[PDB]
Amino acid sequence: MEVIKKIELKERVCAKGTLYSHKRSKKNIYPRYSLITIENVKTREAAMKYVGNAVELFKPESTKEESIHGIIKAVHGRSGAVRAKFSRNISPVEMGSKVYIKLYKMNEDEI
Amino acid sequence: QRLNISNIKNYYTADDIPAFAEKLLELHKPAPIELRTDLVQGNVVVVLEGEYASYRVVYLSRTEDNKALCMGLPSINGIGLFEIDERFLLRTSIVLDIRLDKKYRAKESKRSFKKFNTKEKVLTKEENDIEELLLKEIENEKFMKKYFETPYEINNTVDFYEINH
Amino acid sequence: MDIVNPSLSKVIDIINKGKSKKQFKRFQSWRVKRVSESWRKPRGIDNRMRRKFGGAPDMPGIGYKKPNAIRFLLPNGYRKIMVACVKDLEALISLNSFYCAEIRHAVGSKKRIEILERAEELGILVINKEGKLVK
Amino acid sequence: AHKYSCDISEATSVRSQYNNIKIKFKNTREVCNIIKTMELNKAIAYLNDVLRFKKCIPVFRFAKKCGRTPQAKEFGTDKGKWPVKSVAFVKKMLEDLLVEAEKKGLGTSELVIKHIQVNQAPKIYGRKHGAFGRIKPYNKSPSHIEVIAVKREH
RNA sequence: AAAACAGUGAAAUUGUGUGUGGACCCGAAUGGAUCGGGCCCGUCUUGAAACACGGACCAAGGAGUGCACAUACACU
Repeated sequence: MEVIKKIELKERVCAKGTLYSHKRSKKNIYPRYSLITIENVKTREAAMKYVGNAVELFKPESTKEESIHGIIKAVHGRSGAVRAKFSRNISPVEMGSKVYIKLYKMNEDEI
Repeated sequence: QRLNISNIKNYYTADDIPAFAEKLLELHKPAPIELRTDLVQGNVVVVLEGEYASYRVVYLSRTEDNKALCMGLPSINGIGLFEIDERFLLRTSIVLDIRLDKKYRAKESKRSFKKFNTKEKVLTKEENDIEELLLKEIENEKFMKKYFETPYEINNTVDFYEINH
Repeated sequence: MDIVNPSLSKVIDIINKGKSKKQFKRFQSWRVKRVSESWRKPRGIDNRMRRKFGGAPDMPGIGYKKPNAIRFLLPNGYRKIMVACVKDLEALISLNSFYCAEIRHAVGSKKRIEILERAEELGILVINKEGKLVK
Repeated sequence: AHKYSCDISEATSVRSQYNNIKIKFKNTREVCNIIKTMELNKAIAYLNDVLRFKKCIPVFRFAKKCGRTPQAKEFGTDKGKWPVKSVAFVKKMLEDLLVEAEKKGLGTSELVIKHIQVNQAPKIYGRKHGAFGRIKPYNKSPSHIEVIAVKREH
């Protein structure tokens, strides 16, 4: 079963993170950008080393497309969180989900 | 002039449109990507993407812009000769002393794949040759044979950029 | 039909994917069936759309108008001209680089055959080519 | 001619329709609703029990303020009724289709009520006199009916 | 008072079948739970979501016009 293999392949090679919010103020949301936390990264200086890296959301139960790709654009706040952009806008139903950080840089056009 | 043209056609001088077309094309042209410097013949590298991810392999050459050429060891880990984008490789500080005679080419390892190749494995003279070169450098060395067999696993308890390779 | 203007062939998809799909429905046309969807400007003393409160819909205006070069262009990269005679195509003979023809609905079968034969020899694109004449 | 409200083959089916019937619209559709998809011999048996007050018609759409009854439990509800006048008409209509089936050369068994529908016919006007010198309406609401039964493939 | 063609046959409204939702609109999406913003219009009024008035629903009809007399502007 290909899904079980594709997971183990990704698990061995990537860092792990979770999606927790869109970019927002107290009143309005900006769904083009999403906010991520990475496992053991806990300062803004530590987080700067990931700016530019590729990210992937893998979803095996999906009928349309099994994974969405994206890129980390900027650091956010002072405790090591980041801001990222994806080829499609993330649904509110997909918040709380697991994200993979891929250890190589890509250009803003590739996504 | 006939009445259909004296009214409808009048909206635009369309003879100008070529000039617009050029400017638009320019703007949406892709940005350039840099060819890296850090890799030397016979560097061991770890594969990060596609069907062969997690295995150690040996880098041979630049090929076609960002494309690079690598060999596994069909005896030791079963991976043959292939091509990949040079960014999908993690560098490590081990360098073998191999030198090759000529240029060779192989199938690309695309990032998106549907199915695993569990069967149907054969070798060319050049695959044989290159293995029978690489193997000599490996046989004489203590645990190197086993090193190529275990997949790589990232440490889940510390930040990646703290580690050295 | 799958045809494209040769001068824009490598650009047409950028153009098409860039066009807006916004609609400007009349206010409260969703509430009562007697008000049609066609735009009319609200003129009430209290009206929330005229006063531009956040959460009300947007109103039409000049800011939304497309660039002068792209405007009026069909998805195949040509502009259109209406025709009803053989003697109409004769006008397009200088303009066939950017314009294409669309035969008017009321022209009948026997006449359409004569229009299409002329279009072939002059080298003019007709977009209703199949039309009623499929049988 | 009549355009029946759905498309089923002439072979392996039997049909009837009537117009402007003088049974009451809302009562008739509650009857038709419950015998849909039922086998024809079962339908005729059930309708005989309703005439004898041994079983009831359950109500779902035209049902406000209706009485509760132990016979309704057979269809998972509390509310039911006994509309004798509509039942006598539908029963006659179904019995005639068994004559047609037999005469046409299908079996008298394995026939299932695949389609049945009721429509409103135009009103017949009437009047009642009220107090303070007023006159008010007192109209009648008739109906139109279609049925198609088919042979089970089994 | 109503009532033309034994033409065409819209909307309100009803039944049956198939799909999608629990008042609905705008912005953004998922294989899938939804997220953010929005009080009912018209009108008099310092001030209306109002415990101010008119509005059950659909079609069709429905309100700055003509002449005379001086006048300022544009055009011949």
